[PDB]
Amino acid sequence: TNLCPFHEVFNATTFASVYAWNRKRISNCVADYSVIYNFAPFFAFKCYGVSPTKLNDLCFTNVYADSFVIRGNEVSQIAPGQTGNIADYNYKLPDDFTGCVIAWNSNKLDSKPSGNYNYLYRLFRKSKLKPFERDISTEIYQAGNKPCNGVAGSNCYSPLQSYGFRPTYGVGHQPYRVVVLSFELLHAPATVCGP
Amino acid sequence: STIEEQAKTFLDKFNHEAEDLFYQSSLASWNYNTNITEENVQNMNNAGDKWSAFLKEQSTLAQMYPLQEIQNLTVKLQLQALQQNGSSVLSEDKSKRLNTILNTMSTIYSTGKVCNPDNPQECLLLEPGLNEIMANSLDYNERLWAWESWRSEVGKQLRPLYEEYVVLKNEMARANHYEDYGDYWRGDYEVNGVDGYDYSRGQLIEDVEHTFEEIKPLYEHLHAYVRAKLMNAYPSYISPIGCLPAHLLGDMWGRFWTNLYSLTVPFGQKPNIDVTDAMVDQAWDAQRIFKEAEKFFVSVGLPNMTQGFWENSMLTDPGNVQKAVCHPTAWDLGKGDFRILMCTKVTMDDFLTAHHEMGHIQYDMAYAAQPFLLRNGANEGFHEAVGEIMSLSAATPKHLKSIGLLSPDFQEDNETEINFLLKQALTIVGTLPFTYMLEKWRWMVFKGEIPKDQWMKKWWEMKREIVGVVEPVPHDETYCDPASLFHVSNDYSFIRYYTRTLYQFQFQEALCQAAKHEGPLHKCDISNSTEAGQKLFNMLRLGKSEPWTLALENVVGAKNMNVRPLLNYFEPLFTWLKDQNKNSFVGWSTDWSPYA
Ligand SMILES: *[C@@H]1O[C@H](CO[C@@H]2O[C@@H](C)[C@@H](O)[C@@H](O)[C@@H]2O)[C@@H](O[C@@H]2O[C@H](CO)[C@@H](O)[C@H](O)[C@H]2NC(C)=O)[C@H](O)[C@H]1NC(C)=O
Ligand SMILES: *[C@@H]1O[C@H](CO)[C@@H](O)[C@H](O)[C@H]1NC(C)=O
Ligand SMILES: *[C@@H]1O[C@H](CO)[C@@H](O)[C@H](O)[C@H]1NC(C)=O
Ligand SMILES: *[C@@H]1O[C@H](CO)[C@@H](O)[C@H](O)[C@H]1NC(C)=O
Ligand SMILES: *[C@H]1O[C@H](CO)[C@@H](O)[C@H](O)[C@H]1NC(C)=O
Ligand SMILES: *[C@H]1O[C@H](CO)[C@@H](O)[C@H](O)[C@H]1NC(C)=O
Ligand SMILES: *[C@H]1O[C@H](CO)[C@@H](O)[C@H](O)[C@H]1NC(C)=O
Ligand SMILES: [Zn+2]
Repeated sequence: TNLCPFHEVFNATTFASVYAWNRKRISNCVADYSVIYNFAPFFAFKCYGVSPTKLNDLCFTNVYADSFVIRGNEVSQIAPGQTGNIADYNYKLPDDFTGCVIAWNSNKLDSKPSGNYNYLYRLFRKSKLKPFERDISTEIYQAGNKPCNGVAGSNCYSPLQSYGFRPTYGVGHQPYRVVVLSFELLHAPATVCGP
Repeated sequence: STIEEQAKTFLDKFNHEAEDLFYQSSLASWNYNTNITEENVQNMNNAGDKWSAFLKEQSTLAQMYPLQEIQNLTVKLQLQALQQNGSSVLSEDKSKRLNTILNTMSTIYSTGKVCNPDNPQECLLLEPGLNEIMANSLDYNERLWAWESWRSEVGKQLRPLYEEYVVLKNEMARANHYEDYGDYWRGDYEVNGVDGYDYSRGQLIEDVEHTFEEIKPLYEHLHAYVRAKLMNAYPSYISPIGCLPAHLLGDMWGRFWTNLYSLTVPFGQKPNIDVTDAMVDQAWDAQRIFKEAEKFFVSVGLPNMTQGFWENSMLTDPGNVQKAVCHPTAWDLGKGDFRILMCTKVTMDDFLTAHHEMGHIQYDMAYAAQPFLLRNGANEGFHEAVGEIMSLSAATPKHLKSIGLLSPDFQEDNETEINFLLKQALTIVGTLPFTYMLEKWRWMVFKGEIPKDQWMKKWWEMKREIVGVVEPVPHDETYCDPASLFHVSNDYSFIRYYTRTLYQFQFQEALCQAAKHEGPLHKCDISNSTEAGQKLFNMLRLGKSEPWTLALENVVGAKNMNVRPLLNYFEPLFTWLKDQNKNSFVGWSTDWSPYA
């Protein structure tokens, strides 16, 4: 094994916002999901498409890593067949998804008494989100029928809004660091897997 | 974009820019209630000013998606909450004057000072002093002195400024498109749009007057019994044919009759379940008290309390190191934060107050999934009804015997159970006629049915017809007696208590029937009953999303309010009262003045 940075993804000083959604290609060594079962209790371990232990024993052509932090009550929206603010207007999961979802509380790291307004998520979109697709853009979104010329105001709104995490929030509003893993197959020969 | 897809959005931005600003104001208020310092006041002022500015800006921006074109009873209640020109329909030179009127009234009421017709040193204020002199005194002249002195110094200096409040508030009521300011206050009982559940604004006027009829027979017997028991306390002061002076009721304004228990105790020489001694004996503390309560609410099927309540909620007085306002209060800061602030002591009263505030947090937790504007009680009389049904459930001897506070024999003889009914009635039965009288007087001293020159000639005529009190000395027109009360001097609705009282017993009877309880209703404990908890929750969850008619029907099955549940709670006491009133006189003559 070459030890892919499965400890640089699930181990970083700062993640990105809900709407950015970084992506490393990993797929460079033997899977080591033993450490995944470690590193504190998890609020949800909901692999769809395989089984935990069953893993560490399957050849995957490419395993994309994806990282972001959301609030507690919105963790359940990262799943196929789910409609919600994050699902409809941020990252989307296909109805035929096959992977794992890993989430754990991060109140001590990503919260401030004054408020953490460095994590942004989109609220309004003039259309829906296709599967595995990003969209970064500040273009103002028009509610009414009078175009705006990119100026805030009457029936005119700026999309991405700030979270404002505080340590005294409830379990549903505390930051929850979520990493979702991807599993797809390609015509290329499988090499990134254990013996 | 129907004005239903330009209002769906507006409210999505409001729900996110309101939560943060409400949380920051709530946190500032909590910090000030923890430390009473100089910086905390500034933080409170800044947070409140920002919150008020945001509310005003959103209210001004709102009115723009007209009312008549929305069709989603929910997106329309939120608009009702936001679209609302309270005191912003007035000219800039009138709102400031009105605010000055309210500030002056509050300052005059708070800084009360009677002083004595003698030594010009002692200047007893309201709390303490006058409230103490009306609570634990048996003299007659002294109580009359206090009663007349409070309404002489304070009363005179409050009418010239009430007469000007009854003009500007009415004129504002005509502007925001309402009939009158009383009609303004009877607005949260108004539901329109849904078929079969409507409730007109004037319908409450008839409903209250129809429900107080099926009470007169019980309150009349209670008044006769109280008068008969008060004969011996004040021999040559009360006549059997008619009313009781208003300065001999243990309360300053007659709102409650609680302090008359020591004078009107029924079968005495038989104490009431007081487990305070067992508290010291068995080493009970505040944490264990609150643990015991989480256990009651987990029995009826309702949920546990987050660790945040355990970690961030003060439960004991810190001491002299800090300065905190010792007042039981349930805090809903929002965003999953729930706290209770109270200075707990090892007593049964604090044990019941803990259940009361804990019921407040369970209601608040129930509707946490609703939008921001609908996160409240169905009306102004549901949030305090399930804070008090649980106190009744916990106070039952059966519940106390199941947790280890009484020796497990405690023969539940009928001799002492009736002392609990009369004491419990002196705070419920004795306040409804007072509330009805005060609210009716305020309602018609606005519709113009009582011209100014008659303001205080009708009042003392209503208190001799509706209730059984009479003024000790004549009052001319220049007095203003109702303004002496805390609620009249400020701007608070007062009819909510009558509705609270008549709703709590409906809820109690419905839950007890759902719990397969057999016997009298006052012996009902709702613990270990999942069905009752489920039935309450299906009402606690909706909040303001649906009319209060449907919310009430979901639990009691009745379309509107009723007084039968409350007269069924008092049947043994009522029968005993009839039994001991055969030789006495029931009723009063509206013509016995304790001054000729
Ligand atoms: C509420 O119920 C608990 C638990 O009792 C169990 O559940 C009941 C529905 C019933 O099926 C009982 O037979 C079960 O044992 C009660 O707690 C017990 O109370 C009894 C009283 O005799 C006592 O002997 C046990 O030690 C208690 N068990 C504990 C404390 O774990 C509780 O008293 C009930 N509340 C009431 C009656 O108000
Ligand atoms: C009211 O609006 C909400 C939010 O758009 C919608 O979910 C709901 O179905 C509407 N009510 C009905 C049943 O028409
Ligand atoms: C509720 O609280 C009690 C006491 O704190 C605890 O023993 C119990 O496990 C809790 N139950 C749930 C379901 O949270
Ligand atoms: C209580 O019960 C006894 C026994 O029947 C009865 O004689 C009495 O009248 C009842 N009332 C009281 C409280 O004395
Ligand atoms: C990375 O940081 C986390 C968080 O402190 C720690 O638990 C983990 O052991 C570290 N491992 C590395 C260096 O990848
Ligand atoms: C006041 O008391 C609170 C609660 O203990 C504490 O957190 C805060 O720092 C104190 N503030 C002052 C004014 O010292
Ligand atoms: C009050 O606000 C403005 C004041 O001119 C008015 O146009 C609006 O209709 C009023 N709002 C109400 C009564 O809903
Ligand atoms: Zn309360």
